[PDB]
Amino acid sequence: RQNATEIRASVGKMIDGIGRFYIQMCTELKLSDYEGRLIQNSLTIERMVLSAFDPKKTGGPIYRRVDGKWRRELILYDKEEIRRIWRQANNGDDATAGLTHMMIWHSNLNDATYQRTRALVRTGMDPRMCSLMQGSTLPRRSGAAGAAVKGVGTMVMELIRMIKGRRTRIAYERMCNILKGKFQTAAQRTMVDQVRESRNPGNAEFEDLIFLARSALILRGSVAHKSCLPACVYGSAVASGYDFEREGYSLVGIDPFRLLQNSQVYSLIRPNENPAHKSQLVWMACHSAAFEDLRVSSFIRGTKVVPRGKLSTRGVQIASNENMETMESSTLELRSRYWAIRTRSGGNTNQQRASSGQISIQPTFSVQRNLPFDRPTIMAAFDMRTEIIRLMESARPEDVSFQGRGVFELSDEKATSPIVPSFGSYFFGDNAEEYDN
Amino acid sequence: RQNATEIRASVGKMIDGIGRFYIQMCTELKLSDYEGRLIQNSLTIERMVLSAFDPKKTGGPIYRRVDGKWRRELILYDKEEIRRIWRQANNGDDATAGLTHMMIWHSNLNDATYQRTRALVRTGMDPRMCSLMQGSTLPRRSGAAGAAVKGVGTMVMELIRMIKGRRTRIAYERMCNILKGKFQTAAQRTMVDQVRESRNPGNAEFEDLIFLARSALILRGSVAHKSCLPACVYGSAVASGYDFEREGYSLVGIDPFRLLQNSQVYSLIRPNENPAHKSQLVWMACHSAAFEDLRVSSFIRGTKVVPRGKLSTRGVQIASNENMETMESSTLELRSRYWAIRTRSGGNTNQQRASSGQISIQPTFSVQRNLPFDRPTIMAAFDMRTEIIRLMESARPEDVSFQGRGVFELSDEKATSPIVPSFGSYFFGDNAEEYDN
Amino acid sequence: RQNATEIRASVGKMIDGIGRFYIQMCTELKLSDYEGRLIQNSLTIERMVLSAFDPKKTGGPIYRRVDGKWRRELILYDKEEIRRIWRQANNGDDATAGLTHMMIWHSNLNDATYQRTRALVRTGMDPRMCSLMQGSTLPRRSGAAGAAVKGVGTMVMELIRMIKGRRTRIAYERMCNILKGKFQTAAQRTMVDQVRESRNPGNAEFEDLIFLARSALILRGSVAHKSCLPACVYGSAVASGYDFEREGYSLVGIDPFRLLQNSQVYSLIRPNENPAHKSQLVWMACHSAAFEDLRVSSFIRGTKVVPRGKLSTRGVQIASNENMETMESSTLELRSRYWAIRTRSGGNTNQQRASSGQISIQPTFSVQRNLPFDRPTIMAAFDMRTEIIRLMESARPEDVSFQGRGVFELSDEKATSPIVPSFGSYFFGDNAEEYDN
Ligand SMILES: COc1ccccc1-c1noc(C)c1C(=O)N1CCN(c2cc(NC(=O)c3ccccn3)c([N+](=O)[O-])cc2Cl)CC1
Ligand SMILES: COc1ccccc1-c1noc(C)c1C(=O)N1CCN(c2cc(NC(=O)c3ccccn3)c([N+](=O)[O-])cc2Cl)CC1
Ligand SMILES: COc1ccccc1-c1noc(C)c1C(=O)N1CCN(c2cc(NC(=O)c3ccccn3)c([N+](=O)[O-])cc2Cl)CC1
Repeated sequence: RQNATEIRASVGKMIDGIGRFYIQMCTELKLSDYEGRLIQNSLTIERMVLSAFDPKKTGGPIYRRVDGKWRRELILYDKEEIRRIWRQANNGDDATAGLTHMMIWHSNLNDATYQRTRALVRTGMDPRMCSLMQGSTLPRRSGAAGAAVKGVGTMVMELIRMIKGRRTRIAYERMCNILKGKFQTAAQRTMVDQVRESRNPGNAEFEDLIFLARSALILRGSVAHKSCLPACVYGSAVASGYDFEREGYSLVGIDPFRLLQNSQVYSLIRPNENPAHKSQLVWMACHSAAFEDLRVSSFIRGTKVVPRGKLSTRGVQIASNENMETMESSTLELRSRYWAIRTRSGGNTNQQRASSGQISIQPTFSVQRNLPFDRPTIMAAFDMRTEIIRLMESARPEDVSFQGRGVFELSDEKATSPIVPSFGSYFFGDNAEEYDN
Repeated sequence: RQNATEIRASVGKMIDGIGRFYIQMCTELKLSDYEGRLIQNSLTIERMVLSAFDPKKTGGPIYRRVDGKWRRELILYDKEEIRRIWRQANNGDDATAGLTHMMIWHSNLNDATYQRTRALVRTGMDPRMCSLMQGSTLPRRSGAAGAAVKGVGTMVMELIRMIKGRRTRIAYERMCNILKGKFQTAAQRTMVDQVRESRNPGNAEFEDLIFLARSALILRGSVAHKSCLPACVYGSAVASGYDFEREGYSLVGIDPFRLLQNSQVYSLIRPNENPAHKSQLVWMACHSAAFEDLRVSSFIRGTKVVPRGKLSTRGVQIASNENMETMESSTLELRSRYWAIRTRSGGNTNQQRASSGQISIQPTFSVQRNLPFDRPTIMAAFDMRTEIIRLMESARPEDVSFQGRGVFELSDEKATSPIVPSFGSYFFGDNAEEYDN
Repeated sequence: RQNATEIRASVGKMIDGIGRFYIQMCTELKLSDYEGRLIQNSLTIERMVLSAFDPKKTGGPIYRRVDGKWRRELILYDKEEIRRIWRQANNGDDATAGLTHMMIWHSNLNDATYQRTRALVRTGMDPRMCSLMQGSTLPRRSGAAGAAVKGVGTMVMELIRMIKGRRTRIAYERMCNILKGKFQTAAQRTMVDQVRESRNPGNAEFEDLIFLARSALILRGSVAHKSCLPACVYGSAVASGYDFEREGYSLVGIDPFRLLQNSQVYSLIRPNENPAHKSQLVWMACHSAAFEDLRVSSFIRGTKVVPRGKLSTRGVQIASNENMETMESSTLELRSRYWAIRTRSGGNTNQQRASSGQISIQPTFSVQRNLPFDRPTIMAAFDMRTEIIRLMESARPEDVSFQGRGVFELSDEKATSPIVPSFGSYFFGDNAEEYDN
């Protein structure tokens, strides 16, 4: 209760700083309120402050509504001027947390937009491990929030890139310990110790990490999920009279759903693009939901969340070689029917629950039919690698996680009355090579 | 023909005795016809005669409609008086068969109502073996009818409880021989001999029995299924002018379906309970259908037979600490669209049928699509334990049993025109831990 | 372009010869145009010319409409007279290609009508390998077109029949080389060499061939598919003014679809038979589609192509002991909504594509549900026989073949605008023994 109030205070301070920074940048650039709430403008401004910290100038495309048409202009700012605007919006401090928050939003968007199969094959990883690749476009030396948000496969990928002096060993051991904390079984954690304790890591460590990544498809790791929104949402809220420091804020509770319910974000739309599909993409990004079950996402949103291959849309960002005369703008539908708490858990990994159910029928009636039985489960019952294999063999796609937990009405602020839903799952399952759904 | 007439005669005598006993008890208790046909009253009266044979008094709750409300009263009878009423309703004889018949009805209800996962984990058994647990609430020393009705897993459970002087060996060998007769493959039967022939049975016998139980999920055993109805149904039929001795009776033919079609049973309903769900529960119990494919049960009944976890109902029996002022009564819908012969068979166990079908496609047209193939079947082709494993590996959920046999119209008394149906299967498949359906 | 023109020329010559032959036979027999376009008459005439080449007389049932009824008459022709009529319709030449073309049509019909499970069990083959049995009713010494059209399992079957002097060795090695050319992986081809190089082939070669046949269910071979129509279709087109020599013709392009769109074929219908089901059977035969995915066939045809066990129809040919007074005739619906190029390819066999997708989810929200993952795929990653096993283990029913290729509008003659469809698959999957669909 008091610990939550304290967390909400610091998060609320962070969000307030991003908001004031964005308001300042909008006034500097003389953008209208609508233009300030165009997501492409928000991404440019976010990129500029990140570039300023992460000639000595930074910039990008800024889009204005001029004479009934959308116009693109490349603006340039001194990196030192941007740094001063950020620091002073955050009351003198560097506020690295706000920067990392915007990085995670960018990361969550990239996770929803692009598949990193090229990066995966380069590191010797299965391109089908995408659900483990949360935060893979984040830098290696990210923040505490960045490390928490990164998937098991992202950590594996970064660790193999290390394998392929004194500061290199500390970085290697730190990343092993980050990965270890994500694993929910002792057997997986022990294998990470065996990789961490390796003097001169090589092929044996590579193989162990690939093994661990594949185990995390079934024995999933604890990855944090944070709803991180474009800076324009925070800026527009601060400007309109919302005080994030007095109200507090949460990345995992109702707050971001309530905030999106009271916001209006815009997007540039290419010809032949569906705005609803652009909306779905950004909504998924907003709630870090790229690798979620599409059934869960659909039920929360209230409209079908379709696979990536069914979306009639390209990326949010507009390339510099694209024609602006064919560009239209529309509202992004970023609201939801319900809301749900964002989890750090990877679900159940305990295979010794002595779980109750039914995996066969016994015929009562003399009637022609096939006799259903759960083959893989029945047949499954017949050092650390072999234990992990056995734990994976015990697991079933049917096994239920998050028991008793449900979605909530937007009016249910205290999360008192959970709605447990009656349950195509893979967002990246629909491509020209695989029909995984 | 003559053997069937002889069986129908003895069964008809048994049913007549139960009927006359129940009529007598209803007059003793001064119950109205409606009250006599309340299933909770029937269960109490059934329990009293079973307790009298299986201070020196027996009793239970009897429910009466008094001043527009349902009232509960605890009655007590001398066990000797009940025994005299039972014996004399059965023309002087002990009639142990009628008692066992009522026990099987109770067992079939328990199988439909409760899952015995606690009893299973105590004996070292997988709680998912529930479909093998028919008759598990029956006493070890039941009747011939009780032994026939018991599932493979029930026999395994009882045998492990033995493992955990001269009369103990005979009981052990008898139960091994009961189990052996249920198995349809020689390899399974041989393993039971190896368990039976064991001097000082222990852990090796325990492991063999667990192995055999799991094999019975695929290579299913021959378990008898008997439609055993509450005593009020038999009593109401005898009273109304049906002579079971002259007509004969069958537990596995059309008779019980015809009887339920001409009967009206009632149940106490708690607030917020669906009467149709209470009806489904009792209908399943009546025809020993707890562990049947829900598709088969649905097609016969004519209405959807949903999983236990979807039923808005608790048990039939009302606890002594429940409030009677909130209790209502309603008719139990125990009729069916069709009827079907109850089987003793566990389906096909012969894996050497050289069965015809198709497990892959060959592309004819140059069109983008996935290429379907039956993976587990294709990959499967690459002493007694290993043979059983191999037989289990050969089996498929798609394989058809009871070829040429179908359901029947209620008017089709001779079962001349079988309706073969075009075929969620697990009744206990829908819980907070597993979504098996 | 020039190679295609050359192929179209020779194929067009072949089709023209069959057409002129059939016209001649119709005039000889004094059949009306409608009677000539009855498929049963076409099959008899086709059989007669094949028998004449493959006392010294040949014949069969010819059906005429006489006095409002269908009448059967057994006609007999001198085999030498038929041979002269065929040769002279083909401008003096033997034209063995036209004969083989009619044989393939007969083969494609047999593949759609009958399952050869008896022939399969006699050769030690799995009756479920039917999808590999294209061209199994064709003679061993068929043509070049006959060899190309034969399935992997057909070649295996013929090779085992050889196993069960100098000319026998050449025939054995030729058939091994035919089979080898069908395999798309080097590992499969190498095993065929090891069977071919065997002095005195026996049980070891038998086992290798059974292994190879089963591998072809997953690592499918390159089998040719040719749309071969009843001779009455070609005859009716030539008679109506279509010049196949000037227009050219193709067995794998749009031509046969265009030809069927401009044709009208009839069939004798038994009482209680659905004409639409008779139509489906002949349509499948016409396009060599017995072993295709029923989803692909359905989408092309524009109406549901149901499994064989759902078809209310027997074979096309009428037995000599059947009553003609109950026979009716109807139009065969042999048209299609779309068309598609017939392929020689067996789909993708390359398991090293580093294919992109998703085989698990990572939970974002704290909500009760099961957590989907692709079990067989995840678990799969944990000399020539073992490599083939490993390649089979890598394959998935979800993997996509023929990428970028689609169906076409009947008006799209050049195949410029492919329609890729959004994808019950087995035609022989619905029987009393197996529910494979
Ligand atoms: C209650 O009204 C106000 C409240 C505050 C300020 C102005 C108004 C206000 N003044 O005038 C009108 C009109 C107003 C109004 O109705 N709204 C709608 C809600 N809205 C808003 C709400 C939330 N959060 C929660 O409510 C919440 C509730 C429970 C837990 C966690 N969070 C967040 N957030 O969580 O980020 C962002 C926004 Cl923008 C603020 C404006
Ligand atoms: C044919 O009518 C009678 C028949 C007998 C007694 C009275 C009547 C009768 N007297 O007046 C009316 C009115 C009556 C009447 O129509 N019914 C409905 C059927 N019913 C009934 C039927 C059966 N069985 C079979 O019919 C059967 C048929 C074929 C095989 C196996 N079993 C069972 N049984 O099997 O347990 C219980 C009952 Cl209660 C008896 C009363
Ligand atoms: C364009 O019209 C004619 C054309 C020719 C002869 C007579 C007529 C004609 N004279 O009067 C009328 C009226 C006519 C008419 O409209 N049709 C319909 C089409 N039909 C027909 C078409 C084809 N093939 C293609 O068109 C094709 C197109 C592109 C690639 C491959 N093949 C085939 N074939 O491929 O086997 C069989 C037949 Cl029977 C011939 C008669």
